Amino acid sequence: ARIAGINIPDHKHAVIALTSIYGVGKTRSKAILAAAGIAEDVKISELSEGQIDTLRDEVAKFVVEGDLRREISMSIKRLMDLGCYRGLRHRRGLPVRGQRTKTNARTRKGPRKP
Amino acid sequence: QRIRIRLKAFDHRLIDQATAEIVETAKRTGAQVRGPIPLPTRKERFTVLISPHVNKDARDQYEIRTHLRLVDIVEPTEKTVDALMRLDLAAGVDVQISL
Amino acid sequence: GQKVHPNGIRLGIVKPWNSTWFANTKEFADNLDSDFKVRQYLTKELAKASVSRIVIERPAKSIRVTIHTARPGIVIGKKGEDVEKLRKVVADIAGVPAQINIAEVRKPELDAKLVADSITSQLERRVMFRRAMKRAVQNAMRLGAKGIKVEVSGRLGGAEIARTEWYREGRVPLHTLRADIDYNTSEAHTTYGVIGVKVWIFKGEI
Amino acid sequence: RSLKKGPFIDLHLLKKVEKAVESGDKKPLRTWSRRSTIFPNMIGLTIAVHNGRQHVPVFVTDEMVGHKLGEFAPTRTYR
Amino acid sequence: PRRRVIGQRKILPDPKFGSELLAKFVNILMVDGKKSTAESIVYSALETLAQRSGKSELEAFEVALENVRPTVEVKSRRVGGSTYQVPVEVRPVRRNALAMRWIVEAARKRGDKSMALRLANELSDAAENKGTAVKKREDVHRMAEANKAFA
Amino acid sequence: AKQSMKAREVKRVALADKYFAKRAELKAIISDVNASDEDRWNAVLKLQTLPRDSSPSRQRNRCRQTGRPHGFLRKFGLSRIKVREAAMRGEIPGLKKASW
Amino acid sequence: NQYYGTGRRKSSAARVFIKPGNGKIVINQRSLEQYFGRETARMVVRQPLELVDMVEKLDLYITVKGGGISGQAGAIRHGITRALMEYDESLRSELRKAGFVTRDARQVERKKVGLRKARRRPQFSKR
RNA sequence: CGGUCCGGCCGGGAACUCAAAGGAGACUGCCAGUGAUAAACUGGAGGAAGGUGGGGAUGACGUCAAGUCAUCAUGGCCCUUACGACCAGGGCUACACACGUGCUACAAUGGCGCAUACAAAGAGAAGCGACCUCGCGAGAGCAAGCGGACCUCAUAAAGUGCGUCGUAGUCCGGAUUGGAGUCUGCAACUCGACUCCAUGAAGUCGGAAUCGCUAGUAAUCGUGGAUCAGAAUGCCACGGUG
Ligand SMILES: [Mg+2]
Ligand SMILES: [Mg+2]
Ligand SMILES: [Mg+2]
Ligand SMILES: [Mg+2]
Ligand SMILES: [Mg+2]
Ligand SMILES: [Mg+2]
Ligand SMILES: [Mg+2]
Repeated sequence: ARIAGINIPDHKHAVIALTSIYGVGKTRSKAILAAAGIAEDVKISELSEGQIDTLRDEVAKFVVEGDLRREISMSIKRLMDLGCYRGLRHRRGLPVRGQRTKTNARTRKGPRKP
Repeated sequence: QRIRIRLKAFDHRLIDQATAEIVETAKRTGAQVRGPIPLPTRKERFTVLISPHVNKDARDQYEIRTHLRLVDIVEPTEKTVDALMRLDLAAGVDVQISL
Repeated sequence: GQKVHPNGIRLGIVKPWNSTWFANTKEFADNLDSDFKVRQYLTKELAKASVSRIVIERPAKSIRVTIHTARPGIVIGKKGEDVEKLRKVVADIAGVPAQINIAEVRKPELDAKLVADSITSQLERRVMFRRAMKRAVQNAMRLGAKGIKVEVSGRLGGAEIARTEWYREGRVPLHTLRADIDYNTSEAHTTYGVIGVKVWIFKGEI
Repeated sequence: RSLKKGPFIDLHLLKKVEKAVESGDKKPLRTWSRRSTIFPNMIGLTIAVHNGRQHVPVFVTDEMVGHKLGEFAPTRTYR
Repeated sequence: PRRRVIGQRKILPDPKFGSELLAKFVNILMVDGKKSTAESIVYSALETLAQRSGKSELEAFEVALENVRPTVEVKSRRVGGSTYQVPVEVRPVRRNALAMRWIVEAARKRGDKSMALRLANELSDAAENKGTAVKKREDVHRMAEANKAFA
Repeated sequence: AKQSMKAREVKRVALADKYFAKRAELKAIISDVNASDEDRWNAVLKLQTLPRDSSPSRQRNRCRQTGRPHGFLRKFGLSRIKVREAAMRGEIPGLKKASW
Repeated sequence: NQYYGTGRRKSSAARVFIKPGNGKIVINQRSLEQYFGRETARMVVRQPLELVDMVEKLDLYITVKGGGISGQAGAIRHGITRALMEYDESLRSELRKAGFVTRDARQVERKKVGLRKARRRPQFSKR
């Protein structure tokens, strides 16, 4: 198995195997199998090359993997060069969405040091 | 048709005493009297802080019991309508007339 | 520790409400402020007229104020001279038409609010607090009170360190809900601050 | 962020942007309107946006359109 | 328990075999007040234990329980600043309660696929006396025989 | 509260019934009609020119005697302290200490 | 005439009607099996029909409102016993011994001010 | 019971569930043992309830110059073309850290999908807002009923049935961030709540130490309310299993 973004999906069920791609979650994976006419509870075994390429053509419609990674990074860098509040916070590695910094901001800040 | 009287009061030993007046006045002046029907009491509870500053666990808990009475008078006799209209009821009892 | 209001805890048990009207969530707030505004006017006006209690009921779209007083003659005036001028402005404050009733307070030395206001008016005349308290206790006991307690708090006699002093005679069972305990407050606005007066009068059980 | 039914802009600042187009670019536009959305008719102008004490001058660029004027004026000093 | 001398709450018997001892066991396993899911785990474990040990569902429980049941235990007591462990003979009621409690706790500490499988394999280990639960009775024994002088 | 803070509320009530009760509601319902005017309305702009204090959302519920902006109860129009004081004197009808 | 008995537990209220013949059980126009998905709840209503014999001796038309699974099942158990004493009255001795006549007065305790639950006190901190 | 659109829905029936006013009942009263023949305790009978049956309210004289002059009131002091007053923008939401109280987790007593049984207690006209229609959705348009045991918020969730995952940083866990939106409000940049799509941190059960709880309690599971234009993991209250 090999779909769009170089990655090799495991020999698990169709819906969870497609979530391995960066840019396809639960909703996209369900929509991709519904448009290609493949069952959700079927494994990679029995799924021949004729059924793989029809999913590859279906997943090609949305920006996934490296193509999506640079798209997310470009929007972060856009805010940064802009000089806006949102960009100053991506530059200072602190919570962007307005969250408190007095306490609990450890995901963005990273582990504490004395 | 039928005359529906809905009674509201915060005091129970005042609502059924003013209801006793309506039921007796109507059954004496000759009218078919359904009820007094005791409808559910609406208990509005209030929790207030007892201290002017701080002391969160220290509180006062109050309630306002709104007693409900339903008096249905089937026969709208002129002898009954005029007797009930010129009746002196407790000032703290609200009367709803439904035609 | 802290004691429960003796009047508040006995409401519905042996003590009546000072406001008996009914209102929905709609006009309940507006009626309560109107009640405060009418009580405020009358307490100021009839200050020397020995007012002990004010009862407010609202029959339909009207206001029925019952002034409990130890001096009804000064409240009523010359053949209703003073009742008419009070009713005219109570009707203005409330919005709805006014009716004023005058209830006579027979033995005022047995009325907590009138004992409290008497001690307060005395403290403002520069009377000795112990004398004012002892007289209040003696007068109530000789007139049939089953018990009496009088408290005076803060800067007693003009003292720098404030004290809480009390005189008790007879039975004052504050834990019996069945017990007729008439409790009221008053504040003496002295040249050296505020002196609080708390009076408890036991009149018997049931 | 807001309902698609009309972006927000202060009338006093909107008239100041109109007066700056016809009469030509002047000195920084002194405005306290931090809540106003940047329109395309602002690109090129210098808007002096308040921060609470001073008026931070911001050179309006094409990428700044849609964002609020208060995003380019830091309110809290942290060093 | 300073002045008040209380007894013990008599719980309703097992809905399957009418055993009061099994009702104590289902309650010990029970978590978050989920009795429905607690007896479901106990019955599935007993169904897989009796089948894989030669029937007698009540007797197969008793064989596993006889091995974990302790005879003596230590009681912490501070006489003169020092903490002495006094060995005390455990009552027949608590003898069973400790035996059941250690079975549930040892099955919880297992790495199997389900609690019904964890419980069954813990009862199988206890019947042949070679598990975490029988070692808890063993450690309790070594502690009692050590402080045998302060009895 | 301060006399000025109480006065600020009176102004906020007076302006609320003057505009945002009979005039500003007409231009807000108009700024919501999808069927009529989808670009040229100016109603969102003319709502700004109206006084700020005219909005009912700008009004703060305060104790009707003391002016306290905290611990307010709509049922009595008073703060928890002045609710208790009136309650204990039997000045709040039907209200007593509850237990269940 | 129908032999009646009221039964209740917690916030549940059950009405039990006794008529002789068969071993039928109808709860709120539904079957005993259809209403209760738990066999433990099914056995507690079968309990009064153990000491007092019944296989196909008497029918029962039952209706219950309020509470939950064990609340409703507990309420019916109390109702059957009250409808059984309505039929004989000499059955009291057997019904007392089992403890089915007793109304279980255990209601959920009110949440108290300053407490997280009815008794659960918020976590104490010394410093 | 009479009639069926198989809905208490309509005549009716006042039986029952329930509603809410009044009343009865439990007092160691009876029996037995222990105990100075006492007090009392223990056990048993009857009883729906048994030893203050369960829960609440109720907090003595006093203690800590304990808390509150920022609820209010008030002695004294201080400012009074300013410590007063009006306005816009900002701050109270900052962030190397430390502590206290919480929520959500680390999973198969569990996650997910479909199907489905059973509550209690509240709120509501400048309000709760059905049904219908549009949108994946938050919502939106249209528009009944209801100042309410009638109408509405509102589908209780745990549970049960079947199927799936199979001990994996996972179909566990949801932080963080990107893109697009919804609504309230003059106005959501600082700094609202919620939705859709994508992202998928830490965490595989917590050192020394430490807390709550004795029964319908703990534990767990949902539900409502006050404040409130909008803003609950807090608080107050409610029942389910147990
Ligand atoms: Mg993915
Ligand atoms: Mg002032
Ligand atoms: Mg506000
Ligand atoms: Mg009663
Ligand atoms: Mg007592
Ligand atoms: Mg998940
Ligand atoms: Mg205790």
